[PDB]
Amino acid sequence: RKIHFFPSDLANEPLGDWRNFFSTIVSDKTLISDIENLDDFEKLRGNIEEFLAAYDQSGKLTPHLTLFVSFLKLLETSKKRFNQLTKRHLDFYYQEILHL
Amino acid sequence: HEFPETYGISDIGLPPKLGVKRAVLARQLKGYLLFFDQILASYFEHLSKIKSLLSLDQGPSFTYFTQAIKDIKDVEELFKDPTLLENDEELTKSLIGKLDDTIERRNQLMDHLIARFAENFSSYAFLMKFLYGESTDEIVLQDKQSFL
Amino acid sequence: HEFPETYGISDIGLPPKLGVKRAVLARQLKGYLLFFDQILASYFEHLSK
Amino acid sequence: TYKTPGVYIEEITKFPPSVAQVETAIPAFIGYTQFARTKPSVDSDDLILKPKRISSLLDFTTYYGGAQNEQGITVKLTDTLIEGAENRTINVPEPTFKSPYLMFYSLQMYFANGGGPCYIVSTGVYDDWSDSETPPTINFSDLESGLAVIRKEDEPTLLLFPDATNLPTDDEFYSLYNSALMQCNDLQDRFTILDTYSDQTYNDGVEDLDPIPALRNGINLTKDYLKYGAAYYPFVQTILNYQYSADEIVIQHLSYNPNAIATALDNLNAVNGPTFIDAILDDLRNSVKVANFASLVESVLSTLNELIDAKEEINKDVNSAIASSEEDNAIKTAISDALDVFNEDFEGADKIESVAKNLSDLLIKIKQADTNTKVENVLSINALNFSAEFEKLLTYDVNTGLTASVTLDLFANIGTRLDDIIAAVSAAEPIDVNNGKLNGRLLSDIEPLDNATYNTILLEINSHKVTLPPSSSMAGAYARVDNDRGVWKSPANIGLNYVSKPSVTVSHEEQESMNVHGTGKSVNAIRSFVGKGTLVWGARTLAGNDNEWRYISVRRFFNMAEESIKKATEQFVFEPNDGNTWVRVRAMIENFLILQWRAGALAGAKPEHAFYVKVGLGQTMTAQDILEGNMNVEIGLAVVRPAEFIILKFSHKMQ
Amino acid sequence: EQESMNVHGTGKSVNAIRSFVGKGTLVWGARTLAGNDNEWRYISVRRFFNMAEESIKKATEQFVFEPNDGNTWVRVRAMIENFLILQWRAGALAGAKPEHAFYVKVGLGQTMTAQDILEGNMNVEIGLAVVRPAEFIILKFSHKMQ
Amino acid sequence: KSKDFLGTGWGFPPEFETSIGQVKTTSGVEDIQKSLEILFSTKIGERIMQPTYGCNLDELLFSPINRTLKTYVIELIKNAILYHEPRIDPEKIDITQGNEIEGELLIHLQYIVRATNSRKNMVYPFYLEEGTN
Amino acid sequence: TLNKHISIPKDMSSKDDLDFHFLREEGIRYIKELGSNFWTDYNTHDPGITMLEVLCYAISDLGNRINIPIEDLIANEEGGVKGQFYKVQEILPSAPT
Amino acid sequence: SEGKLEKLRIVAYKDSKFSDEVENGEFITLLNPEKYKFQYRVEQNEDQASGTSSAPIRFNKILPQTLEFDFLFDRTGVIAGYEVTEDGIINDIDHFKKVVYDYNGEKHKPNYLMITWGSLLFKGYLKEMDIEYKLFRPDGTPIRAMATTKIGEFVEEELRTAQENNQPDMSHYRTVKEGDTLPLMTYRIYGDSKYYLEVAKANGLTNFRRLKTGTELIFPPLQKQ
Amino acid sequence: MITWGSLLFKGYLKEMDIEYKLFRPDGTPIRAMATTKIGEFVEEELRTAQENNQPD
Amino acid sequence: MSHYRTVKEGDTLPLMTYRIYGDSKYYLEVAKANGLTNFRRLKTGTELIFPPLQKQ
Repeated sequence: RKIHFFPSDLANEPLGDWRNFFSTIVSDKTLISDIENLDDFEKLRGNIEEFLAAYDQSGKLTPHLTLFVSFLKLLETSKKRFNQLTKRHLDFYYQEILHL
Repeated sequence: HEFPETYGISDIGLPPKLGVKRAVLARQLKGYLLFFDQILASYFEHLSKIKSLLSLDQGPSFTYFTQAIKDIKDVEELFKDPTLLENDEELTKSLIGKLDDTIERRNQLMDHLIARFAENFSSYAFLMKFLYGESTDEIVLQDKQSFL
Repeated sequence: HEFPETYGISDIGLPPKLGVKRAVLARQLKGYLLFFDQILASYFEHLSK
Repeated sequence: TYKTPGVYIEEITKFPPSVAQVETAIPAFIGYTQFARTKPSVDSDDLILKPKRISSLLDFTTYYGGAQNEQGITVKLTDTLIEGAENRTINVPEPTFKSPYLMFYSLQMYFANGGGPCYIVSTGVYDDWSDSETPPTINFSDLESGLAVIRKEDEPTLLLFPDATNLPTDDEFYSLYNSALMQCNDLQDRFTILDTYSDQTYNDGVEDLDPIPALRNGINLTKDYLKYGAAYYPFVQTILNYQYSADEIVIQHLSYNPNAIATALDNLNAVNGPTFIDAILDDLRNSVKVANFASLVESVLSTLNELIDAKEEINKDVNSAIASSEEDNAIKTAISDALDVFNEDFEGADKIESVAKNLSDLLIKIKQADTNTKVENVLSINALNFSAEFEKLLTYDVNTGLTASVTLDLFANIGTRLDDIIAAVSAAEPIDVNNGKLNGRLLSDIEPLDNATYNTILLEINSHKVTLPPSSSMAGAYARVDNDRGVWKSPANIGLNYVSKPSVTVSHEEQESMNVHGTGKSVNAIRSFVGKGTLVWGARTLAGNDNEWRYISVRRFFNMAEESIKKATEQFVFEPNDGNTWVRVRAMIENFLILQWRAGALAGAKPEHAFYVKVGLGQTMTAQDILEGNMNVEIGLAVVRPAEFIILKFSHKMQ
Repeated sequence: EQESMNVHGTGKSVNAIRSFVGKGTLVWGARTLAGNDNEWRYISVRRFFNMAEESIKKATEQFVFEPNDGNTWVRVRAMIENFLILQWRAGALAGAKPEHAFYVKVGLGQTMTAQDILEGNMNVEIGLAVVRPAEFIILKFSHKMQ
Repeated sequence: KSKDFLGTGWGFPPEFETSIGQVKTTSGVEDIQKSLEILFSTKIGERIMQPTYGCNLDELLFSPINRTLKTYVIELIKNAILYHEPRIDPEKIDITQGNEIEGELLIHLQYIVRATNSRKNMVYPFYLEEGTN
Repeated sequence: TLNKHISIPKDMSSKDDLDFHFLREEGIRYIKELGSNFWTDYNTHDPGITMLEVLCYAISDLGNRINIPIEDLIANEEGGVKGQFYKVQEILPSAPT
Repeated sequence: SEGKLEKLRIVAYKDSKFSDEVENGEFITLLNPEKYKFQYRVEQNEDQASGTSSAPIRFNKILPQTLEFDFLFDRTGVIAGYEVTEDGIINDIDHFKKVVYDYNGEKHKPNYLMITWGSLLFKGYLKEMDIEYKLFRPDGTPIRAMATTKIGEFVEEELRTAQENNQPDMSHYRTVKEGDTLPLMTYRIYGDSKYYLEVAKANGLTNFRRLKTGTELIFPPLQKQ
Repeated sequence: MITWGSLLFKGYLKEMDIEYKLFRPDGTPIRAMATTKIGEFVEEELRTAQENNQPD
Repeated sequence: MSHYRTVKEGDTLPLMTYRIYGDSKYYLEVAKANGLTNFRRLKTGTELIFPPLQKQ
């Protein structure tokens, strides 16, 4: 909702946004009518998790979502490496700074 | 910048003879690809803050971070409000916003650092409620930083 | 419909120059073959019921 | 035009044809086209009666164009319940009303079957249908004009009319072909390929006629003409698709629970409110100065465009209510009248749409006025129309700080008119028992709403194939044979490309009467053979019992040989008429003929049995011819004829 | 930007220096400051003529003080033609055979009059067809089913 | 649904629609024609882990047109197809010059679509048991 | 629920009514046992043998339809199983006692 | 440029895809050869048993190709267009040998060669060479020599399988035309008529003894294990 | 299959040599000479029918 | 053996690794031996080293 969308029949003039490209994730549109103003995502997160389960290994997603989700799954290996920094930091201090 | 010239999303643009429609379609692709770049930019940004997150002098107010992307030639047109690209702190509040549960996350970081010295501030969790109401969350985090 | 044109029992018939007698004999063969077709047709009909 | 060195990829290009050569299979095609223009990008048509040489479909498409979109495609959907579940049936029938213009399809078949360069003569360009059940018609006199035109060209050798079978009567059809046969005899160098009028018993308004008997009575010329053409039968089913436009196809919908009105009515209830039009109407009702002004104009223009789009959405839903309200036509009228009145604020009666258009054009001009003068920045408002166009929205708003003196205004009559539309539409809710959600909508429109149904419909539409008369494929086949073996080789026993099957099956009993008949008016047959596909069977002329001219290849060989000799003798036209010329003419003719003999066209063990040439006074000429200035040359030729029948015999002996 | 360097209303074209991936820096374009001209827009065409004209000029110096008559006119022609036939074989001049590549004309009633003979002038006319470069490549694709 | 080994994929200049949240796709013969447009629009070293993909037609810019050139052009085109487009067989390459003055070379490629599935064609329900090399 | 690669078996031998060659051999065996006194020429130009092969082909066709699954053989034009089966919602529940 | 006499060229390459040129590795001749010659060989297996009148001939292999031609080097001064050099033909032969013969330490082999003249385009390896020296200046500088050459043919293995588009192993589709039967079409695709009931089951056909003349069928491959 | 007049021969190519003789100035060939050697093929079902082998 | 090059404009790290080793997959070992963090953009005056592959 923060990005302009440019129709193919206008000379680079904006008309709306990208809202309609993610509308198939949420099964109850009530929860996103004003999504940019929410402070509680428990209901929304719930419906998203149902979506992800329903299409897991179904072979039925539109290609633009297929790439986006595959990308997000590949990133899980980065999370694994990144979260080991707290241990590396602690080990460094006790063994290389304090020499213990 | 990793795609070929044929795609039309690089610095040298796309030759005029190919017409407007193809130029428009290039604009549409740039929009799509920003969904992948904004996420990657966040992870790089998060590395730059490790020093602050674990600081003994003073930690940050946020636990998640983002960046403006400026090596794309038309970002001033792609974004509805270019103002945000002039200040990463405003951009963070707008794009991540509430998803960052700062009070709980800041306490977890502080408790870890305190534990490294074998100390323990658990009692502040309730003793401060006889002095202050909702305002204790801010007060307690300030006291923990001072202690370190 | 599975036999060759030479036999003369197909849709295109048999050329006139071959004479009447050969045309008659083709008629005799059609008669004979109906004894096999009526039975097969019955079995297919029985599946439909 | 290119400006930067590089490699470019283009969909449409022009090609440089340049070298002509002598060929024997060159058809002319006389009929109608989409357009007819010398210059690819001008509006004028100027090639109509100017015969032009075409090398491929790639050239035809840039001067004449493509096919006409069919108007006869119907799509029907039906919704039913099975044990509680919905089940949809899709039905797309074969069109009964088809466009009469076939030249484009005929050329595709011609080239597919091996045709080379050819001539195109247009007789005019395509016109419009009057209704979905009323196709345009063909004027006989247009084809006669085209024939008169091609008469003046020297190169063509074959005559074809791609749209002859769509003439209103058979009488006109036969007249056209008798004319062509007479022209072939007048010129002495052409051959006509003929089709029957129809492959089905056709009605002439009086009696039911059989096509082969009808063609034979139709072509009532004598041997002197019949020897210049041949006919083929039946028509062939090809693999080409019909051309159509999805936007022009209307879908009928029938269902167990009628929800068409309910949908339209719910959409209109959303329409008649503040989130659709009140907000619009409430808001709608020196270089720096130009920039500020231009911004203010754009704001108004944008607002007007939203109001215009709103009108279009209204018409799209109301029309489904009208279409679905089959019963109680009084309501159909009430709905239609309410809509018709609403539209008057946007249409020519008081055109909001042209105000928006004009403000856009004016806005560009004022922004560009800065290019050269302060004058332009004045004229654009008071000599030109910015003042005049804003007035059409509010007649004298300028009268006061708050818009006042609105002696006339184009705004907000919309409120009352929307109420009238909704009330009329609501009357249909208890009337419409059988129409579904998509009833009365366009095929392209449904694509966003539904996709499984949309794709299914397109697949069903594309299952219907084109059927054509055989003559254009034969012209292609003639070209192949002439290149592979020569003009003296028979066209029979050659397969056709892009043919699934003959339209009808012809039995042996029937086939004998096509080959041999009391009138000599033979018809060649198109037949399907097992393991081979569709072949041309037989190659006789319309003078099929004649002792000299019954075969096509014999007649075509002579036309070729005579033309070549005629050209060779032009060099002697103004020479003295005496022995020193007569001898030179003979030597030249003999050299031409000896080559044809070695090539296999002429019969005979040695030249003495193949041909002769005689020239001389006392042989072919007399004293009076010398005085008149005549020269008489006599030539005879023995030619090769084909085998049609094979007869076997067996005999035995004992070891 | 590059399109305005190659084609422009004034004809004052500018050749570009460009970097290409995997190749490095290349010279892109070879036009003159009269880039819209029908004869002199290419650098190679203008330089070829300067060369050819200088060589012929030197070759003709040997005839400067010769008598101005048919026995000289014929010798001048033969020499010029020999120079040009070599350039044609080398690939500089266009044409399937010499008759389409070049010509030389010398003579009274053709290039000279009686007054030129009296003045001491000699007029030689030469024409040349030259080879020009390809700048653009256009592709097209079409298909058939097996 | 017989011709399912030619496959389905993204259109080359990908277009995004707003009437439905989808990117347009191509199939069959349409897909083949766009593959050819891509191949001859890219240079050999432009792909990141595919260092040999594309063509060298630019080598012939600013050169005279003759028999040796035409032979070389044909070789370049045929090899690019043999390596990178498994679904077709070239039929004819026609190389001509349509302009005496303008620096234009015109190349017309004609080809035939294969009725049988190639061992190099990576289309999902087929290569698993048929893609040997 | 993904698509699988499709192929055809190579051992075309069953010794039953779907096996053309099997049927043809049995046909000839029966002919010899019953009529070898009069009919001895079993070459391929023989009308007798030609008729046998046609009939064997027809038998295979019949056998192939018999093997069509029940779901299709007893289907209704409009779908459902109304006159064929009682469904679990109808035949398993019991009145409350 | 029809009127231009084209001269034969040889270029050296570093890789088996012929895209990376050796620097200063291009030779251009000054006189064209008179003619050139090709050679083609196909080998068969011809074993037969005793008592028989003919053998079953089996294809075995296609053997590599061969090109041959001759060259002449001359710097005497009678050929129009060229100059006499101080050292004669010494630098012409030394540059010719560096391109076609000499070992390259970057690739541990001699060079890949592309030979182009007019319609000719050939890739391969040098096999044989003979050079004979004919005329000399009084101080022993050569001014004329003759060379005979033999070239083999090179195909990279990835390109061999793409040129041999080897196809009972792959999938196929046809459209039904009038006159077709199912057992005759099965024979032309598989080599045997007996698979007609498996083709009909894979297409959902019940009345396969009459085919309708617009149907597109699939023909699956045979299973391997 | 090789046919000319009375000749009819079925088989396989074994050997070929092609020599190019005349050229246009731009290197287009206009004359060439070819030598050819063909082997003979008989299918094994036809060999036993031609050798009508007949005490048995 | 060992090798050195200078970066020119238009160079990428996986294309240079392919021309030196025969494979593009060693680009992360070349970047670690030179201390590069932003290897996806090379500056056009840098001199790099290319170490040989280990043998046992």
